[PDB]
Amino acid sequence: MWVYRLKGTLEALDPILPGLFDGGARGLWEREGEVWAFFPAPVDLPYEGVWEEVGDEDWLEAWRRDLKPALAPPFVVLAPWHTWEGAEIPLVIEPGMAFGTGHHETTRLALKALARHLRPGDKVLDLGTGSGVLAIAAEKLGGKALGVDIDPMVLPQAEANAKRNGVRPRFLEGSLEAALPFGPFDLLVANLYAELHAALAPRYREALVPGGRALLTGILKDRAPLVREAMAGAGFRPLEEAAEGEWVLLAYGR
Amino acid sequence: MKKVVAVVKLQLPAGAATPAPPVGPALGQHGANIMEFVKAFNAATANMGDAIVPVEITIYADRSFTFVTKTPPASYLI
Ligand SMILES: Nc1ncnc2c1ncn2[C@@H]1O[C@H](CSCC[C@H](N)C(=O)O)[C@@H](O)[C@H]1O
Ligand SMILES: [Cl-]
Repeated sequence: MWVYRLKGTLEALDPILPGLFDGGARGLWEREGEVWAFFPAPVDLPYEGVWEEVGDEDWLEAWRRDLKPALAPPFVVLAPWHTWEGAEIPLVIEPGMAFGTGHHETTRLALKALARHLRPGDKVLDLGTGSGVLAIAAEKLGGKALGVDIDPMVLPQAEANAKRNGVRPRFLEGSLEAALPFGPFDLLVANLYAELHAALAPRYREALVPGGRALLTGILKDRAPLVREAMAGAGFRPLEEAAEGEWVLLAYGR
Repeated sequence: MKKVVAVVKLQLPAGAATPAPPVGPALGQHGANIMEFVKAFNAATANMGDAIVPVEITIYADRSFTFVTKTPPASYLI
């Protein structure tokens, strides 16, 4: 393939773009200060851009090569094409269009916290389930999971991921309110932002049986005081805190 | 937290996304699933004939992504 590089943005170069397509352009890419127009071959053009030959790289094999298993003991989060030879519990998650591939600190902190607190047979609420990864991990640990999300687009993705893992959590559209008729739960895990945890703290109390656990992450280190304050006001007892990079997980007893 | 690491702006012919450039390098740079985009974009634009489709791909910190397609550019339909 060849690229024709032009100075400017797509909005800024709008008027000349149909001429690039008429000339055989296969797609345009806005980069920093430039538009990159891709062609099978170069053509005589009136626009004063620059032609470069870019070869034909296997971008798919490159993507697979550079995506590695994500370790979160006792779990390992694997893409469908990955092999694994350790004693870790595998979680197969298709990297796709739902947050929760396993390639974030917060998802990993939550997986480790599930291992520490989940008793076999207990009911688990995964609030903000995304890819379904936490609900699926809960099932792998012998828990009975309900994954809920306000974003309806993620739920078919979570279902597909559960099938890849041979487990059967229940998935629902909605938030905490929608989950309440299915509880109370023994364990709540929620990877969400600090201000939402703070608002939800009284409702988290309602969602859990006495002796239950709330495992909260998605919290930037500097926003942790807000969540500690909220969970104190709502009657929770503090358990451990854990960190990875700028992110924290805060565990609470009901 | 769906922390955004990139917003990729492309213009592609309807139903003509491929894993070659631009989609390959553009999504590949940020570790996003190129083929998932190709499949999803082509399905979403399948009944648009030969229209040029502006698309914005929002790529998150864990390599997951979402996208939105826009209305054909002013020039085109103009
Ligand atoms: N008020 C709310 N109630 C339920 N889900 C919410 C919510 N606000 C945001 N969400 C969802 O919460 C998810 C957070 S991303 C976390 C995904 C996964 N549990 C993981 O740990 O990686 C997103 O999918 C988002 O749609
Ligand atoms: Cl390139």
